[PDB]
Amino acid sequence: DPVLAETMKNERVVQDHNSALRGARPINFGYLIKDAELKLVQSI
Amino acid sequence: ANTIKVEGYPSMEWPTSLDIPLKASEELVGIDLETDLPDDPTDLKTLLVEESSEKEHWLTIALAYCNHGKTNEGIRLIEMALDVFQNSERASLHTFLTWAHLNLAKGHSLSVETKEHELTQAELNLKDAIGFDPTWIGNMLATVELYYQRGHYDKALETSDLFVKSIHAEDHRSGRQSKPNCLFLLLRAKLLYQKKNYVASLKIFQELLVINPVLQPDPRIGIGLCFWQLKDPKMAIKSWQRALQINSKNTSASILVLLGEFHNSLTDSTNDEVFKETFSKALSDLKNIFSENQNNPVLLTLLQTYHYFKGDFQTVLDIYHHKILKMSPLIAKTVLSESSFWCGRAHYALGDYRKSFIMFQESLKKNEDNLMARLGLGQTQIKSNLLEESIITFENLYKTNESLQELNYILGLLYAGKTLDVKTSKSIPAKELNKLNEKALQYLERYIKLTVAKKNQLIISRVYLVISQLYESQNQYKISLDFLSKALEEMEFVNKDEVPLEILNNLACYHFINGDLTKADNLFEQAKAKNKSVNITLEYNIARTSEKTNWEKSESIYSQITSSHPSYISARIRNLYIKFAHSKINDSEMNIEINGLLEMNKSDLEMRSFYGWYLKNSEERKNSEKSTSHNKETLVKYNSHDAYALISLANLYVTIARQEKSKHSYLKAIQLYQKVLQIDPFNVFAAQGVAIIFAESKRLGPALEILRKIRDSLDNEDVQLNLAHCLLEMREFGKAIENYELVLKKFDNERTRPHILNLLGRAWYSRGMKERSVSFFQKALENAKTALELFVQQSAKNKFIHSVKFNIALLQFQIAEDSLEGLEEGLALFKELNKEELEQRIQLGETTMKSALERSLNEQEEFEKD
Amino acid sequence: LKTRTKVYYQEIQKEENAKAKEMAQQEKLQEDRETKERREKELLLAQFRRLGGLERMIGELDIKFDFKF
Amino acid sequence: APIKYQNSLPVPQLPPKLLAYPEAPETNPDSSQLINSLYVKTNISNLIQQDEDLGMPVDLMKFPGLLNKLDSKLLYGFDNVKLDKDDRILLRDPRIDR
Repeated sequence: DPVLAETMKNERVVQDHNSALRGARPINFGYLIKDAELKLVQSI
Repeated sequence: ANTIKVEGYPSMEWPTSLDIPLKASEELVGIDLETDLPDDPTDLKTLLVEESSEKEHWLTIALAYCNHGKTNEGIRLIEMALDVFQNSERASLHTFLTWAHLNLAKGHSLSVETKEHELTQAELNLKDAIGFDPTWIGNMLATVELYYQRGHYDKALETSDLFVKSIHAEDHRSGRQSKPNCLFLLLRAKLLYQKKNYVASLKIFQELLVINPVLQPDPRIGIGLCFWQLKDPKMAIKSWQRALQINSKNTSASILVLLGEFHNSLTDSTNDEVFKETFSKALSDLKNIFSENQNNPVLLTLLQTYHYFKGDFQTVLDIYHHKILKMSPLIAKTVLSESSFWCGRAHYALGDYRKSFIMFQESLKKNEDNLMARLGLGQTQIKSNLLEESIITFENLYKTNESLQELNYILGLLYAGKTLDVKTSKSIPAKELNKLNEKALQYLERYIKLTVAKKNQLIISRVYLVISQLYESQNQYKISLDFLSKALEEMEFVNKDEVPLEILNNLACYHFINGDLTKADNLFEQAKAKNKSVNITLEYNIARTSEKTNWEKSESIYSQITSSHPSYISARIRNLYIKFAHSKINDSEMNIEINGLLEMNKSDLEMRSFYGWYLKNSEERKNSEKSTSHNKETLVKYNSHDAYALISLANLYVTIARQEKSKHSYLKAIQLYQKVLQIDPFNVFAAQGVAIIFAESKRLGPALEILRKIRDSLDNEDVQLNLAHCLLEMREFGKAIENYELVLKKFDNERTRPHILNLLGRAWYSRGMKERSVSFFQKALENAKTALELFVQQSAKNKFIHSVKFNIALLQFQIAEDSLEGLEEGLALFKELNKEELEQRIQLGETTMKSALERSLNEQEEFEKD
Repeated sequence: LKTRTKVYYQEIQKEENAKAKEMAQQEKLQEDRETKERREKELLLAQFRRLGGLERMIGELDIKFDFKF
Repeated sequence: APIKYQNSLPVPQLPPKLLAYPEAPETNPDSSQLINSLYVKTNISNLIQQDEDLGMPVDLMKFPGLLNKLDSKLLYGFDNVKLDKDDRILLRDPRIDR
């Protein structure tokens, strides 16, 4: 399907499926790794 | 009228009649210099030799000859007096011959050999005259003028200053006052203009007006030149207009007025109506002035510009190669540079970039400050795949032309196109990539600043598109959308219908990303109105934009995309989903089709995601065997850190973790949560799984905080239900209940209304059990009733029917504390539920409760009586 | 150096400079205003003054030459 | 009801596709229209100087009495000329509209 190949070559992606996850707004969550690792290694 | 004539001003007009005395006193032979001049100077030479005529009569008649356009005839006539007058009487004759040969070497209707011959004859007669009378000002002025005409400008200035010094000294020695010599002042002002000292030359050219407003060479030409070079075109054009008004036969003044007409037509015009006639008058004047000055390089270059703007590129090349190139050594370097610039423009428009490069290079060789020629050279470098070379050219131009709007636009587009290239992202580190993006934004935003400051000029609408692309690459959707909108406005604020298809489509995609799909469908259809590829693309976009309203309008477009182009993966995924979630399918023909689509595009990831969602989310494949196998397969022997499938694996592994290997599985899930949080902190679902693990194992303090934060981005029913779960576990009811009604009004999920009503029974359990409450218990019971109804109606026969029924039984029992009627229904349902001790308690409690409630009711009726 | 030529030139220079500077000052504030600015928005929508318009307009011109080159 | 936390991943949301822009050769950096936009501003200035003589040829054949009667009186101008207003405005300094 060559016309479809032209379609594909003329198409950009606004959000791949990982980008789709985050939602309507962005929350930092950069502290979550630190706090989670600490609290769950205290239980370790 | 080759002489300045103004009412009230002096006049430097020659005696129009000369009468010669006859030898021995019949002293009236009239010779009228306009009319009675023989075309053969020998006829008057005989008269002059006969009557022993004076030397000045010879000179006077020869000057009258030369001032009528017959310089060769007068030259001959004085050359005939050279062998008559002899020995120091011929000094003034040599001065006249010097100046006449100087006049003959003035014009581009000449040759290099002819000009050299006339200049050499001039300086030869000058040597002869200096031999006799070296201090007569005619010879000194001829010296300085010869130096000027041979290009030796600072040497001429040196000798002119020395001559002025000597004259001042001689006059100061003899007590007489030195008046300014207008010719020395003129020469000095021209030499200073050559020195690029425009202010001093302007002052001299202005003082010459006061000393003599009739001076031919009109100083006004020079004051206009200096006004122009000092960035005052108005007064320059005014002075040239004055010079033409004073002598309508001055051709330099007319050509300057013509250039000024072109300039004013291009700048002062406020609309195309005024411009098309001002420029037309300029072109007609150009034609007329050209018809008798066909060797004029300025007029020829003007013709070149016109024919370029007319599309006649061959005539530009012809003017260059057939007129200018032949008289090339005789014309000034700047005019040559501009004509070569126009030849190069013609080459550039014809696609010949080698010749255009050569021509712009020649133009720069003749005038390095030819700004537009350097721009053409940079554009030729762009065309010749010399990108970095063009950027070097433009950035070197930027040091002096920092506020040039077109140059900022060019450099910004260049840097942006370099930034949006994949090769450069592969070749250089990321920080350099972002510095490049920043530099492109720098140039483009400075261009926008410069163009808005001059509120008369229109913005090139593309710069906003490029800024939006630059911000889009960095996932800053907000600024990109704002710049795309700003481009749409200005784009539609000129030519209201020709906006490119892609602007409305991409704006609609952005409006789909954030907010509802009302304007997105509008823009998608406006793009559909105005290429086979665009049809498929925006048809998928419209079908994807309707999945919330007229779901079945989406189904049809999806089918006909698949009914004619059965290889668009997104169309098939979304189609199977939409009609699946709209219930035009059974679980078997899903699998088949989905499996057909699964291992069709087996290897890569998007389809797989949908595959995972099928198994996990709704029908048959909840069994984890396939899930483990395939959601691992997404990561087996690939390096993919991708978030969806590995997060599914992690969280559905912690679902199994729900007992030393339980510790094992919990720490595995925590590990994977951290790992996926590393690559993307904004991954809301990883933080939500961490809130789950925090909330599950009795650390429901920070978990509620994390969930409260998560709801600021995610707004699904799932995470909010999770929120309301942790609040019931942690504390009292309103935080728990307040969120369950908000769950129900989040989505029309008929399965989660079941999911809601049992834990709603729990929520009203906890606080009617805090203390006896007879008004709240009944609405608790109502919610539990709706629970059991929703569980009996559906094809769901889980533990839910049993448990829902009991919770209602306990609600009935506690409400009996139309009271007896609910009590009887409670007895009935608890008998239907008939562990052992509980049902024997039920027997004794029926015996107690039915009678005791009848007692309470009769007591209540008796006290209602009174 | 106190000649009538120098002094005359300098005082005419002074007078014309003063006149022109004062005229430039009073131009934008008072001389031409009251919605004539928005007629200069017509100048904004000019074809010859925007991209590609110079050729187009010049193409529309009826006058042309009889070439000899 | 039991408590059971579910990190329900979203549906593989592939939103509408974007379209790349077509050719705009008039607005590319290699466009001659930029040079024409510049021409509208600085158009004919490299032409005001017509020759090295600056349009002001020195003749000496325009001063009566000079080249014939050896009377160099007209090279020193005239006395008490009262310039017209057009010639007097020309005497002012440049760029005075600032």
